Amino acid sequence: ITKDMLPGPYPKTPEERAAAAKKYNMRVEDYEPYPDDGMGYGDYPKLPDRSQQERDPWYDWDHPDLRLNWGEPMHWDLDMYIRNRVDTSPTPVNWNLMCKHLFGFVAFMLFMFWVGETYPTYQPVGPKQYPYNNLYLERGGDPNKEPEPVVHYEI
Amino acid sequence: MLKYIIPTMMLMPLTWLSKNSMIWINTTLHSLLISLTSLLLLNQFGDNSLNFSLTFFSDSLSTPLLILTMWLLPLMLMASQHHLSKENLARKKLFISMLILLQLFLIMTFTATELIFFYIMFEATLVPTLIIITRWGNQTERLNAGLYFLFYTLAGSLPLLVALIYIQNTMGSLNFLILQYWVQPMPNSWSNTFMWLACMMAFMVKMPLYGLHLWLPKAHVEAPIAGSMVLAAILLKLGGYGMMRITLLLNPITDFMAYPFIMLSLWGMIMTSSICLRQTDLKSLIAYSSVSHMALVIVAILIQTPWSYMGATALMIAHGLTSSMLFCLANSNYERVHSRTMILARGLQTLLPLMAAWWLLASLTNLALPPSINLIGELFVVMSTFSWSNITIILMGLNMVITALYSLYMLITTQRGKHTHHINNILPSFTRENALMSLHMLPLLLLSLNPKIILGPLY
Amino acid sequence: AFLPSAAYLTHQQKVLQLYKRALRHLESRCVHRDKYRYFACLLRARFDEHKNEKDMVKATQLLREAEKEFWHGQHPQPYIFPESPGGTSYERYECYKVPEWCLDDWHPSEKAMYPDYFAKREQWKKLRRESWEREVKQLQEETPVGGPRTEALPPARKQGDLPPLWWHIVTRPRERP
Amino acid sequence: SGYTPDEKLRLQQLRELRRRWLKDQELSPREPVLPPRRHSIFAFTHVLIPVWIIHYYLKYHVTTKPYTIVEKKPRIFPGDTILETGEVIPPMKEFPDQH
Amino acid sequence: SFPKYEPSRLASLPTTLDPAEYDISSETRKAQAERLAIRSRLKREYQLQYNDPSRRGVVEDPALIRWTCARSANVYPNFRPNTKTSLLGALFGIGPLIFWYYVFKTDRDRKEKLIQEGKLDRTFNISY
Amino acid sequence: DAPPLTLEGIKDRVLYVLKLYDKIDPEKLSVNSHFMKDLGLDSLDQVEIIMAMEDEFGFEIPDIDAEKLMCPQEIVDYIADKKDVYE
Amino acid sequence: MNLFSSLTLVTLILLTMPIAAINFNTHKFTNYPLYVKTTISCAFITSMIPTMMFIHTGQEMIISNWHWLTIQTLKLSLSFKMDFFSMMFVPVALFVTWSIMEFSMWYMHSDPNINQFFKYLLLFLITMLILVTANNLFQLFIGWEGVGIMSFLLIGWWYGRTDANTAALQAILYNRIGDIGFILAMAWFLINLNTWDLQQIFMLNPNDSNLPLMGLILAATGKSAQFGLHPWLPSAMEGPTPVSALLHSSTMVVAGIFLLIRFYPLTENNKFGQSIMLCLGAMTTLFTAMCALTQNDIKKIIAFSTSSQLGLMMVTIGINQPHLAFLHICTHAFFKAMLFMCSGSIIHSLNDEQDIRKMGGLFKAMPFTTTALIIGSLALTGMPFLTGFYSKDLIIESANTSYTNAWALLMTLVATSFTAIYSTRIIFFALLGQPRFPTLININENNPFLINSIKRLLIGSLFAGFIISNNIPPMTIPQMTMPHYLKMTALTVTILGFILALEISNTTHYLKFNYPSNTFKFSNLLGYYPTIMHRLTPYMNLTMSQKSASSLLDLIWLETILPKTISLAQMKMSTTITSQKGLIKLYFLSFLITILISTTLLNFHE
Ligand SMILES: CCCCCCCCCCCCCCCCCC(=O)OC[C@H](COP(=O)([O-])OCC[N+](C)(C)C)OC(=O)CCCCCCCCCCCCCCCCC
Ligand SMILES: CCCCCCCCCCCCCCCCCC(=O)OC[C@H](COP(=O)([O-])OCC[N+](C)(C)C)OC(=O)CCCCCCCCCCCCCCCCC
Ligand SMILES: CCCCCCCCCCCCCCCCCC(=O)OC[C@H](COP(=O)(O)OCCN)OC(=O)CCCCCCCCCCCCCCCCC
Repeated sequence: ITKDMLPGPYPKTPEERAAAAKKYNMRVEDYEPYPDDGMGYGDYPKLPDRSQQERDPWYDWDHPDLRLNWGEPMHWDLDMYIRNRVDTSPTPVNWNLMCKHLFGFVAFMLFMFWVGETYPTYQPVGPKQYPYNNLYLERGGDPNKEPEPVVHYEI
Repeated sequence: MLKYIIPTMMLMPLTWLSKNSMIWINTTLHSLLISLTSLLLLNQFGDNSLNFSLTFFSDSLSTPLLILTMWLLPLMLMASQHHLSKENLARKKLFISMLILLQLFLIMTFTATELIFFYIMFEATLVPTLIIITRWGNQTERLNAGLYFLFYTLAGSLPLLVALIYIQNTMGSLNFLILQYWVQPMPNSWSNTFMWLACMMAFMVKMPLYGLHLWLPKAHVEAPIAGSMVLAAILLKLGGYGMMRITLLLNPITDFMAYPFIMLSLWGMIMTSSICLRQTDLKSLIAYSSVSHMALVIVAILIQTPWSYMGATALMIAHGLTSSMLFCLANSNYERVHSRTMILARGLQTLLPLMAAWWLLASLTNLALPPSINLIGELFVVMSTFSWSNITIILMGLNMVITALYSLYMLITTQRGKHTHHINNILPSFTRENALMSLHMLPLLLLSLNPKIILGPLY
Repeated sequence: AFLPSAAYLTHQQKVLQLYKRALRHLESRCVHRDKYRYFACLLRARFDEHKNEKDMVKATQLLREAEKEFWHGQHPQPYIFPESPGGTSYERYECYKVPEWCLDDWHPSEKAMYPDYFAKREQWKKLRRESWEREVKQLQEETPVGGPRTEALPPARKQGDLPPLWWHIVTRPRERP
Repeated sequence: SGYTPDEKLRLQQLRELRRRWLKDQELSPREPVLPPRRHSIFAFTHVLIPVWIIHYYLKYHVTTKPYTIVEKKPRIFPGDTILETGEVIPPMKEFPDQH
Repeated sequence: SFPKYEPSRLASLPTTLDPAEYDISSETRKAQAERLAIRSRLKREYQLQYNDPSRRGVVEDPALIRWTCARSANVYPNFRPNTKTSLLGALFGIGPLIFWYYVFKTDRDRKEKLIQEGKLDRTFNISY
Repeated sequence: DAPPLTLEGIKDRVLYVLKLYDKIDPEKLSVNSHFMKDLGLDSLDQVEIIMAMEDEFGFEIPDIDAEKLMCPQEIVDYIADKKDVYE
Repeated sequence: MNLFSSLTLVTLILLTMPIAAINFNTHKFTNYPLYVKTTISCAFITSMIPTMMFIHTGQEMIISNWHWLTIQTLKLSLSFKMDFFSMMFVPVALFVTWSIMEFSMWYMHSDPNINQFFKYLLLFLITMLILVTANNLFQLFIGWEGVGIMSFLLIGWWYGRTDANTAALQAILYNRIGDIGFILAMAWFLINLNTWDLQQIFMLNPNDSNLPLMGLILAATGKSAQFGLHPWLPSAMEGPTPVSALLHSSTMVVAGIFLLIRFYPLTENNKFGQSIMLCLGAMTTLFTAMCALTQNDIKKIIAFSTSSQLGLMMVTIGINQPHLAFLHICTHAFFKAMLFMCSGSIIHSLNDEQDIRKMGGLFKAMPFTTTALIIGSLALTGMPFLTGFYSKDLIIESANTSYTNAWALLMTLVATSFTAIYSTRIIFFALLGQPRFPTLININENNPFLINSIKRLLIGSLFAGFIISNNIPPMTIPQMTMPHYLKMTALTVTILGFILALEISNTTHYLKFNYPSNTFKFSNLLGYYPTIMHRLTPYMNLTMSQKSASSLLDLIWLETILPKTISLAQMKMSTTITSQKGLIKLYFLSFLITILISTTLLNFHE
């Protein structure tokens, strides 16, 4: 290794841009560095931000699990775009439509649960009746006091 | 405490008079004998500490740390003898001598009854580690790591010396047994505010606090394996021992001066665990995990409740053992593939199955699988912080989720998947590496049967 | 798209790949054999209606609208073969595919259990190390100046020598180790 | 179209070498060269011995300490008879029959 | 017609719906040939280092070392303090700290005020 | 489970499937008969043939290898290589 | 008393013996899976005796054998609880895992690591029996984490497969959110009630118990895969079929329902927690049945089916019928495990094909698995006087005649119809019709292990509901007075679902083609929940991990404020100090200026 193969600062002239494009093993026209806003990227190339799941699975990659080739420029977030992590493959339905459909379903279910809580179901029966002052002593009331007598009549 | 100091300094003529091929055998044998001897400190009483002399004492907090240090030394001797194979004999003896000297300073640090003697030993521990890192480290930036580590520690610790001398002049003594009975309330003023800052910042740097932790992913990374083991396992706990000893003098000003560091360390562990989620280096990932666990210990010490103190000392011992084992496993991978990148060598379970089992056990203890003492310490700290406030349960639950995430990410990346095609020097595991892993694992699993000997002085 | 030996995909290749994808997805929608046969014949008639078109821009627009039509009417989850990528048993046996260089680290006590196999392994390794210099010399003079243009390798031109870069694609592990 | 003649030749030679390598993976009849190395014992070694050990441990070390095996008191119905006291629990009242 | 597939950040446009795929112009063919040439040259280098019988080690990948050095040891040399960096640092560094400080301070003040009046039920609380 | 395969069984099964095709006269095809030239078939016929052989053997042949399978002998050799037979 | 506790503890010790047997072994074990199977059968008998004792008398005990730790007032001991739930669940789990291990002896026969597979299965069983017999919350948490870790190790059994690793990590993540809930509940119990043992919790009986109940509800949501944290259960089909059939069908996934069952004195006095549980259960059962309606993988269909059944269990917990919920657990284990076993048999006979679009014509080709599949689907749908009739109809009868949420009852009934629909969808597409599988046929089911395991679970799914429901004591008052239409609601709803799906399949058989609708894509793509969540939340978390924490804060700004600025300041001061020109005249002029400043401006001569 050497210090002229490592990444460097943002290229300004087209000469150092061409030198950097040759360094990262990519064409000069396809080489785009990150914008120079001071975030700290340097001249590292801005690859198109796609997960490894979108790669061709039938190609003979040097690293088959990662779908990565030896010497190829490695993406800045490759450890995030692995097949064990965030996927960016196209979906059969547009993303906005899935978002609105799922949100509408959840909101409608919550609203109808609230409505059903407001107006519950029951049966045409009175309260259940228990003997011995609604089971006063069994429910943990102290015996030294005397409760108000709960009297249940026949019907 | 002279019955442990004298064999430790007698290890020095043992390593300086041995043969050219028998230095490792002799040093490992006699250090293991002294480690067996260190169990006599367990004569602890429910009311009084074990006070040996005017200068030395050992209560139930310093005893687990002492036993951990004296057990950790032969592990470092076994670990560090493969990458020093081709070294000059005099340099090998100098390396073993620095390890012996560091163990001597560490066992004199935990037993110091006087606070200024504790300070002197606690800053005498700087020189052997700095020399080890900057001499036997493998990289270019080991010098920068040593500079960062040294200057963070000294800039944090000089006001501690000034404040300790002030306490000596004002109270009349720095003896810890006297100061338990002669202590006075510390009122609310600016003078006492800067007293609290001066007494606390040294141990906040050494632990480390979030925001003062910038020296750790350098010193833990550019060090050799023995240096990384002694930095993760013992040296971070000097700050914990210091805050446990020094909080006695800082009441009742701690109850409002501890708020900013509680917010720094509660939010800091989330940040460091998230950093662990996106680390390309294995050693740096282990170092940031150490930062998160020591942030947990910082919060536990700062809220100053009995459950928090027991959880803090148990978590300190457990994290020392776990971090030492993880650094050893990462070092074995580094010796195999000569690179610290986590994505390079993959799928090693098909090649190294028992090492994969050791990796699984270390990862399981990292994420606090019950009933390990990791989970006991973490659980007790969680209970005490819930007693402190209720939204701490939200923060602790988030931290636990991310901790499990990055531990299993470590395991799945390194051990599982398809192996690397072009790497063909994956030798079978030696008996030495397996013995090192088992000597890290078996005490950690055995301590779950009798966890009462690591629960501090207020068990 | 991504090809080892070619830099692009031809028009006919795109049409054939679209035809195969559309027929597979139609089989997924039409799970019964007779129904799939009927609708496959209808799709084949649709593909054969515009077979003889010489306008390149019109054929390109027909291909583009056919791809749009396929994307509107694809199955949410089509039928994937068990070993095909995305399948249920895809890359299942990768944990058992131990590479052959691990046999060089075996102890001699367990190497004595297979004497004839290790003798054959030794003569295979002797053949490989004898043929390596010849095959790299063949590859050196066949690459044009400026690097290779594609990834295809040449065969062995003369008698006696093996094709260049043959070891790791002959000694690859079996599908069911 | 199909393969080029060079692709065909390379595929043929690689297939021949692959088939020879796969043939060489077979096992000789003498391989592997292995080195020279009570019907109901499961009901005894795996049940009876642990039952003896556990009964010993529970009888003489667990039931000795207080409140180790707390057992729910038995359910008592009218008409029963207590073992320890010998008393007879009185039967319940007459039923006001409806069916 | 059919509803047009709108791409998103987490759902890319398919390669069969891209209008730039069907381009046949000679500049794109030259670009694809150049990319294939670069890929084939790198693959030839890798396979030459890979199939060597006398090699026992690691075929070092300069792209991986480049990636790790860019991820780790270039951020501060290529950092310039400007409005964006300082704004993001103040938002993500002292924002959550202040927010959590005020939340915890308010909660503990409310609890400590309720305790001293004897309004908080602490009947069986003897563990802390 | 999983009975083994041989070149004779592979060739017999592939010739069975190609013999059940209505567009091929069964008394004319052989193991090395071409598709476009010797049998007079279109490219779509080749695609449908390849899909039929995929359905017969239960594994998928990728397109970049499917375009080059032009006679039954190459189909036999491709299946033999992919399934590692005569070991 | 001396036989009860001895037999329970020796059942546990008997289960833990083969782990030590395989750990202390040097040579290759002589038929180790047979040893584990024999051990589990003996343990099933040994645990079957104390349940007979409990059925005879009602004897429930608590054995606090080993004192472990004393943290000030709190005291942790190795305490086991023999009550109604432990005695009614341990033999059911042992029976099911006996059948599962015989099926595993057939299924994983060609695996080179079959011993490790059986060791992992035994470890899961040990951790689950630790869970169900636990007394304090610490032992319960130990069992919780043990079954979670064993689920992680067993889902990713084929560790060279990436999707297994993703599924295992996803299951771990959802279970860790459940762990957040469990930790909150345990912390509240310690702080407010000063105990972790359940007896003191039930004795003190808090009234303001909303917060620990929401903690337990969150934990059961995480473990039992209710709505919000559901998709790990259908994602967990990447493992081997016996792993699914035990863990993700009958034993591991009912741990959340079991945890909410154990705390029924707390939930019986809280209407808020009851309403929350009822709503969550109804949402889970209808959403998962609607997702199951249009799936094509058979194992995914059964995973969605058992998630719907768990939602029904949460519903019957929410209507204050916890003993019916436990009866439904014990009922559902048998036929769900045997349905999974028969699906695994169909998968194995067709060369690892899990798609129902490549099946059919197996009614006469595999008659025993066909018979078992029909019996299991009938028992699942609620055929009268099978095992499912004795729990599911009582759940519906109690749900109808109660003070209930209207909407929750409505979606419960619709989900019952959907269960009927997907059951006959499985039966239609997997058995009836013409063959669709590849040409070469190696169909065989003549192995004694597979036949015997399916036979045992078939006898269980025929008679176990009757035996259990006639043997358990009455712990509540059964509601048996209701109008005619409420009594016939479950049967009519299931019959309507059967008719609807028969018509759906007949319309499928026609020669017509229609473009898919938005309802079909909503049901087939799992309601767009995983495709949105698993792409959105990891993206945000990992981008925040790198762009904010890893780079902006500690690699840029925390490095900027303290060390770098100080270093630059000292460098600049050093360059200003040492830049003297080496002239004596300037030095002496500076001396004169110093003397003048000290004499006049600073007054050092005063
Ligand atoms: C790692 C980097 C961070 C390191 C942070 C270190 C701690 C930060 C605060 C340290 C303050 C200095 C030591 C104070 C010791 C106080 C002892 C005492 O008796 O206090 C009461 C005494 C009170 O005076 P007294 O005790 O003599 O008077 C008697 C008491 N009264 C007042 C009632 C009559 O406090 C002081 O004398 C002044 C204390 C404040 C000092 C302010 C100057 C220093 C500012 C901070 C510098 C931090 C390091 C900077 C460099 C970093 C690296 C480049
Ligand atoms: C392999 C062959 C071995 C030898 C075979 C032949 C002999 C076999 C033994 C025959 C019987 C011997 C006498 C009876 C046994 C000893 C009796 C006795 O007094 O024992 C002392 C005591 C009994 O308890 P104790 O109450 O007396 O004292 C407890 C100790 N202190 C007070 C310090 C806490 O200890 C034991 O019995 C230890 C063995 C326990 C067995 C179960 C261990 C489980 C480990 C789990 C770890 C993690 C738990 C996490 C959860 C905890 C709860 C929340
Ligand atoms: C009763 C109350 C109910 C409440 C419900 C609502 C609240 C909870 C809402 C859901 C939160 C969790 C779900 C979202 C994150 C899921 C991450 C995950 O596991 O994704 C799975 C994905 C792989 O799976 P998939 O992509 O489906 O694979 C198909 C084939 N490739 O795997 C990956 O992509 C790997 C990703 C690894 C890194 C994950 C980073 C994100 C972690 C987020 C943790 C959030 C914790 C919040 C705790 C709050 C506590 C108060």
